[PDB]
Formats: sequence, structure tokens, C-alpha cells
Amino acid sequence: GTILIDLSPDDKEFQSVEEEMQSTVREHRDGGHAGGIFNRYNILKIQKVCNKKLWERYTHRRKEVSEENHNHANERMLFHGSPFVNAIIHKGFDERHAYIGGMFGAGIYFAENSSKSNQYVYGIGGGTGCPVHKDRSCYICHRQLLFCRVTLGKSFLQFSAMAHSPPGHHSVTGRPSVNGLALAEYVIYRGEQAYPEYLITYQIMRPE
Ligand SMILES: O=c1[nH]c(-c2ccc(O)cc2)nc2ccccc12
Ligand SMILES: [Zn+2]
Repeated sequence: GTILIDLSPDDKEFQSVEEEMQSTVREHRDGGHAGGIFNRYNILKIQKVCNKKLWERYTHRRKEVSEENHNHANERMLFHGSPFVNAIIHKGFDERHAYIGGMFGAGIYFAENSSKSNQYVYGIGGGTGCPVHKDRSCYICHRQLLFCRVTLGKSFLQFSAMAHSPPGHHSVTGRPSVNGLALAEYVIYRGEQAYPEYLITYQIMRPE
């Protein structure tokens, strides 16, 4: 049911997605171990993910959440990196896509910082790096991230350095409490609460 529509680099929509990708790169406390050493990306392609069934599954859930939270879905656009990006765009998010060992429990994790999601493209901790060169810092191989529409609803705030949501909440927010430059990360416990709206193909760039 999924079709992928290429965006032109001249399209304002390509440009706004690229800017969110580039402007939310940060340095990571692992010195680049997981995701590689880079300050910016070479964006190769941005595709719109179109699937009627998956979209309707998302909007149905979004209405349920909205109605449980004074008509406020608290919808964000967030990054997701995963070795399962191909399954996600065809079948939707579900429990197979959960980070069982995440710090907020077994749920599906999203990041404000594109570079945080980049650390998961090749697996937890960057796994063994790219398939071809086994390099977590590969500057040659093409990587993919999702830029996703995510319903947070009433989100449980965790100050910090599938399961169920905490009672009375629809998500968890991991607020950074040590690294002053880190942006928030978020967990949902229902696959229906996210839609994989853009598929971004890119390389990390070696700093000069
Ligand atoms: O983008 C993120 N992805 C993942 C992730 C972990 C395991 C897995 O099998 C698929 C994806 N974890 C994250 C944790 C924090 C922030 C972003 C992410
Ligand atoms: Zn490679």
C-alpha cells in the first residue's frame, strides 16, 4: 500500500525537512562512537511516505488521544532511526520496532536531535556499523532516517541524565538533566501513535 514520492530540492517542503535535519545535529557524549563523527549531513533524497491505511490508523488513534486530553493531540515532528526503516514504511510502527532496553521502558523512541536518531540507524549503539565496511562512522554508505508525525498526548515528564504508558498518560518525555545542549527524546507505547511521514536518505560528512 505504500508509495514513495520524491521531493524536489526546490520544493519548500524538502527545504524545511532538510533544515530540521541539519539544524538539530549536536555533539554526543560518546565522542561519535555510535553514530560517527560529523557536524552536518549530505542529504541525498527526501521522499514522502504515502499509505492510506497507515495514515488512517494514525488519525484514528490521534482523535482518541485528542479526546482524552481536552482536544489536544500534542503532535510533534520527530526523528526515528532504525535498522527496520523498510518494514516501518510498509507495515507501520508496531512492537517489533520497540527498544526493549530503553531507559523509559519497552517502547518506540523518537528524538528532537536528528543526530541522536542517527546513532540507531545501524542498531542499538550503532551495532557493528555499516554493512559494507563495518564502520559506525562510514562517510560512504547511504543511511536512512524517518521524520515522523507523533502524537504525544499527555506526556509523563522524566528528568534524566511493549510496556504501557504511565497511568493517565499517552507517552513519556525524557528531559535532558545534565547535557545542557541535548534536546528531548520521547517514547510511545502504541505503534498507532506515529506516522513515518518522510524517508530521508543521507550521508554523514567528515569534518574539514
Ligand atoms: O531514533 C531512535 N531509535 C531507537 C531505536 C532503538 C532500537 C531499535 O530496535 C530501533 C530504534 N532508539 C532511540 C532512542 C532514543 C532516541 C531516538 C531513538
Ligand atoms: Zn560503509
